[PDB]
Amino acid sequence: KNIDGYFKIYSKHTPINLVRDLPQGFSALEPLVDLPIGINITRFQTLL
Amino acid sequence: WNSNNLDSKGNYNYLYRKPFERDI
Repeated sequence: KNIDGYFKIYSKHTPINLVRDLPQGFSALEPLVDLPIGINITRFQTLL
Repeated sequence: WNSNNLDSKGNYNYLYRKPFERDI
């Protein structure tokens, strides 16, 4: 997310045993980094 | 602070045009 020029990243890595979907259970992501980058973002694209 | 001893010449190398947006 972007708030007032900070780009915030949260994450979680968790084991799964379901190829077909996201898990139905509960888990909370924790902050990775809080970048002061000051850009405008309206689009994005993953890198493979 | 005033900087007329450093940043004047005029010195057209100095240019102008969200919070903390770097709108280059």
